[PDB]
Amino acid sequence: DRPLWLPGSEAPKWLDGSLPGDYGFDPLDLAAEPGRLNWMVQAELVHCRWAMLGAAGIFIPELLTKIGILNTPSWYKAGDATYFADQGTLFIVELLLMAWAESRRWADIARPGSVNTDPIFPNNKLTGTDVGYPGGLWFDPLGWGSGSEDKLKEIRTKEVKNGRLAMLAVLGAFVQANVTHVGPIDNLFAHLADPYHTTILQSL
Amino acid sequence: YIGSSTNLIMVASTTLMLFAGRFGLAPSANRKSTAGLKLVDRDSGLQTGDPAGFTATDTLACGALGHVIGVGIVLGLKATA
Amino acid sequence: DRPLWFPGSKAPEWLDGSLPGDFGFDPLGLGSDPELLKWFVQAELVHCRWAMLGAAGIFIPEALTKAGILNTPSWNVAGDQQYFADPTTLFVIELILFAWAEGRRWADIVNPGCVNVDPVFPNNKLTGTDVGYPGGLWFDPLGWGQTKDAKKLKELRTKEIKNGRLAMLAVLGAVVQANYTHTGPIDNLLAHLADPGHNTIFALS
Amino acid sequence: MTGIAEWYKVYGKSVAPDQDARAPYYGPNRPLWKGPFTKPKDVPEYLKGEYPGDYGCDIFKLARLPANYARLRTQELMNGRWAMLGITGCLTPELINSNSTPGFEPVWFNTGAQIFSDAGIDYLGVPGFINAHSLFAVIVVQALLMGLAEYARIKFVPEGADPFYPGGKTFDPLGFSSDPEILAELKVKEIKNGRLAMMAMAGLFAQGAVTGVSPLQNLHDWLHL
Amino acid sequence: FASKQSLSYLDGTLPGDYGFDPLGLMDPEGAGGFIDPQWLPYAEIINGRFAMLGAAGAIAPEVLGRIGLIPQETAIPWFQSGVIPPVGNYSYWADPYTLFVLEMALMGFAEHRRAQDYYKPGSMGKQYFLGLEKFLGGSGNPAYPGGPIFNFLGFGKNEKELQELKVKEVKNGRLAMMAVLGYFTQAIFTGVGPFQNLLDHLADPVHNNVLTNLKI
Ligand SMILES: CC(/C=C/C=C(C)/C=C/[C@@]12O[C@]1(C)C[C@@H](O)CC2(C)C)=C\C=C\C=C(C)\C=C\C=C(C)\C=C\[C@@]12O[C@]1(C)C[C@@H](O)CC2(C)C
Ligand SMILES: CC(/C=C/C=C(C)/C=C/[C@@]12O[C@]1(C)C[C@@H](O)CC2(C)C)=C\C=C\C=C(C)\C=C\C=C(C)\C=C\[C@@]12O[C@]1(C)C[C@@H](O)CC2(C)C
Ligand SMILES: CC1=C[C@H](O)CC(C)(C)[C@H]1/C=C/C(C)=C/C=C/C(C)=C/C=C/C=C(C)/C=C/C=C(C)/C=C/C1=C(C)C[C@H](O)CC1(C)C
Ligand SMILES: CC1=C(/C=C/C(C)=C/C=C/C(C)=C/C=C/C=C(C)/C=C/C=C(C)/C=C/C2=C(C)CCCC2(C)C)C(C)(C)CCC1
Repeated sequence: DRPLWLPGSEAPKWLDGSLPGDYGFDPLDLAAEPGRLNWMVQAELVHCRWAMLGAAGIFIPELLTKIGILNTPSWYKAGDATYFADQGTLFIVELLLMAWAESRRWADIARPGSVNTDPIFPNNKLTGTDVGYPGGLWFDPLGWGSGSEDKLKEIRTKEVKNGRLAMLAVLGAFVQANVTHVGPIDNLFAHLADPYHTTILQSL
Repeated sequence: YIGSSTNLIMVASTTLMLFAGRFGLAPSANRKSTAGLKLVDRDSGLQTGDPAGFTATDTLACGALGHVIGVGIVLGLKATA
Repeated sequence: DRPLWFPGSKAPEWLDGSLPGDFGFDPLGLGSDPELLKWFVQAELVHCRWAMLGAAGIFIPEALTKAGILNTPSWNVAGDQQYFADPTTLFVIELILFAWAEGRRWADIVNPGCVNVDPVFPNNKLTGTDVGYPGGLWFDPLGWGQTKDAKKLKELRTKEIKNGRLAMLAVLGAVVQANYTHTGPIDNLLAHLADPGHNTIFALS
Repeated sequence: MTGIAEWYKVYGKSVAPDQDARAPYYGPNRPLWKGPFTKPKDVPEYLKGEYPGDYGCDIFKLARLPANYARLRTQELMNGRWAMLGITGCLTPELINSNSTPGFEPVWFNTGAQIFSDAGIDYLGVPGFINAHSLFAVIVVQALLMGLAEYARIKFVPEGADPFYPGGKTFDPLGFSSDPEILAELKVKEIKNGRLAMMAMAGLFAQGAVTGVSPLQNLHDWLHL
Repeated sequence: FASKQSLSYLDGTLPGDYGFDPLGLMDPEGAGGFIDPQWLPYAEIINGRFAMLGAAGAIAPEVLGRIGLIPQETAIPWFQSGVIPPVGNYSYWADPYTLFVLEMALMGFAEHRRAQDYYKPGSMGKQYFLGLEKFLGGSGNPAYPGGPIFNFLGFGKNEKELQELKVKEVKNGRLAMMAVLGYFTQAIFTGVGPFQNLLDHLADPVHNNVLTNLKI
């Protein structure tokens, strides 16, 4: 009684549908391995969350600049721009901080509920009871979302499909920067100016 | 050079020698010739995939004899003609 | 019994007459497999419907152009005319729009009734039961096609498929005759009405 | 069991004398249409072997009924035999003489228009050979001779022999069909060489459509030598 | 299971055994000297491992130079590094003969120790080496010593995976032996590096083969 991504299409046996967003869409038969499904769901969560973060960080500056509130440079040349700190130094700081963060995440994934305790101050005790959703004061301050059964399903579906939308949108933005030398919203303006003569087939 | 007369003579000599080897028109490892040139059967402990009994030893021997005959014919024809 | 295409000859065993317009014409035995008949009837329905559309579009505008009330250009050069939009853009737009229809058609022919529900508003549906006949408000505006058929539906189906086959022959005739003669179908019609014997296949070559 | 027999058995048999000519081509041991990645599902449960040259390749739901399978086997055999004849006859005149001798026209897809020329069709470019100049006569002779041949095929069956493997004295003068085992092996060989010829004919059609001729595109191009 | 007759002594227990022995070199009837059946598999494995090292190291510098990792002063072909001074020479921190003496010293230690372990299986772990004699006691088969140094990661813990690894080692070793022979012959005929030969066969396959290079 669960809608499928394709009407009248039989869902894969392993794709039960209990997990949020499971619409029986696995054409490549990739997730049939017993040990791969958890890795797939965690990877999709991380991918969608970082993709939507990057989607905000890309779309908001260009939109604000074209409105007029801000006067920030574009994303596809920001790396080659004047900064107080050297680019390599910043990158090393980034990789170190992310090494700590993901190391914690990887330890959580491999060993369930093993790194919920803060070493320096053992009086924190993260509250998350599911892998990939640690919650806690640092990551879930207000406490929204956590409720009864079938309440988490709809909001997690919202999260995963919003992340999918943002991820495909950011792929589109990168493809734009590869094909046109201007921001995607300016391409929206161009598509609005002459819609029947401005599309993908026009200047492929 | 591929279509040249020398190439044709060499390939023809080698092919004819191999043909006379695989089919019982010439001596080989599994087919001994007697004093009367009769080609009696001989059993050798050599295993081959060819159902007729043609082995790699026979392939090498027939190819060598074919190259020899072809070289002789080519040089003789060049000297005469 | 039924009027066969060839009098006095046994009809193919796989054609019982239940399907509309069964003339028992299978000289090459291309319908020996029962599961192939369903696909073949669906394909012939789709070509015959599109062929009736094409015959109307190639004959009525040209006939009214001959009458003078319309200025429709010759259909052979219609695709080379200038239009406000890119023809390839038009192709991709119609492709995208028709992809949903093709998906619906594939889903229903593989599994009848699985796409009979309106997604946005589930209340809206279609009343069809036979495979390839949806009825409903969208596809049957006049409510024609859902009737107790003792002799009602079958005659309509038979004349529908007969007109479809005639239009199929007509459109391939038009394409062929335009290829052979660099003139519109109405020119050939006038030539055959003026002197049928003089103007013919051998007349041009 | 003529002299050609036991000679094919010693030399022309494709398997060693100890092993029968059945197992490599019939039964559950067939190579199958995906090689070592075939998997049990991709072989239809009705394509169990027991017929020449089957690799369990029915991606569409054809056959599945014995009558369709037997028929399709018969058209496959006929198209294959005609394709063998066609490919060898398309490649022989170009091999013997690639020059454009006026009455010759070696190119396989251009010999049709040679009849309408003044020189006509001169077999081997010999002025006195046939020298035909009328297409209608060729049409009539084709119709009569092939109608007689096919009428004899589908009506003059000896009622005791196979419709497509008549054998007998007239169609097997050398008596290759003495042994059923070598007969099945020869049927496998015939099917495979016929399929190869059929693909050769299809590729010949395509490459004639795109590129010029057969010798060129094999000696002119792709084999720069 | 392939190649030639099953010689009735190549039953199949050896890794990489396919009964290929046309000359009957491994027949155990008269098996003295270096033609002992217990020496030939070991020798095959040893020229094979050295050939794997040699092929990888003779093709690596030129590929790295083409990509750009290493300075182009060191991207010279394998025969232009000092093996054959008449062909080409490179200047290192020592002249090649001092390098040869040092190499012979180190390889003499290693190889005479390995030989003593082959001939006296339990030895090399008894007398006092400089603390490392504990890890240098080869377990069982001389060709597969193992231990906390020669197998310091722990592969092949079970027997079947070890069999697969042994078979893989034998095939890569035989392939590398043939590759090194090809390196030698192609160096003699073409006068350029094997990677350049590969690029030449790729650019114009029909006009850049052994038949064209008959004239040097
Ligand atoms: C006739 C036809 C097919 C005929 C098939 C036959 C006889 C099959 C017969 C048999 O199989 C049976 C039944 C049963 C078997 O046992 C035996 C045989 C004997 C084998 C298809 C028609 C098909 C006809 C169709 C689909 C018509 C399409 C119309 C189009 C494309 C219009 C195009 C244009 O709009 C554009 C694009 C733009 C501008 O150019 C303007 C126009 C020209 C208006
Ligand atoms: C060890 C070896 C190669 C070692 C290479 C090294 C160290 C290379 C080192 C360097 O390159 C570097 C890295 C960098 C350079 O700057 C310097 C040098 C120093 C140059 C090859 C062995 C190569 C060994 C080979 C090729 C052996 C071939 C044996 C065959 C074919 C045997 C066949 C049969 O024996 C059977 C199997 C069964 C019998 O019954 C019948 C027959 C037919 C006799
Ligand atoms: C298997 C399967 C299975 C699953 O189901 C999937 C699928 C895919 C479906 C399938 C497949 C199939 C296929 C591939 C097929 C193919 C076919 C062909 C190719 C044919 C030909 C065919 C071919 C043919 C007959 C041919 C013929 C020919 C001829 C006669 C010729 C003649 C001639 C000559 C000599 C010469 C001159 O000058 C010219 C002419 C006159 C012309
Ligand atoms: C596998 C196969 C097959 C086959 C194939 C082939 C192709 C074969 C061939 C083979 C061959 C083809 C071989 C050859 C060989 C050759 C040789 C072996 C030669 C040698 C030479 C020599 C020895 C010489 C010497 C000399 C002289 C004497 C003179 C002077 C100079 C010199 C000194 C150099 C078969 C059919 C069965 C099947 C299918 C696949």
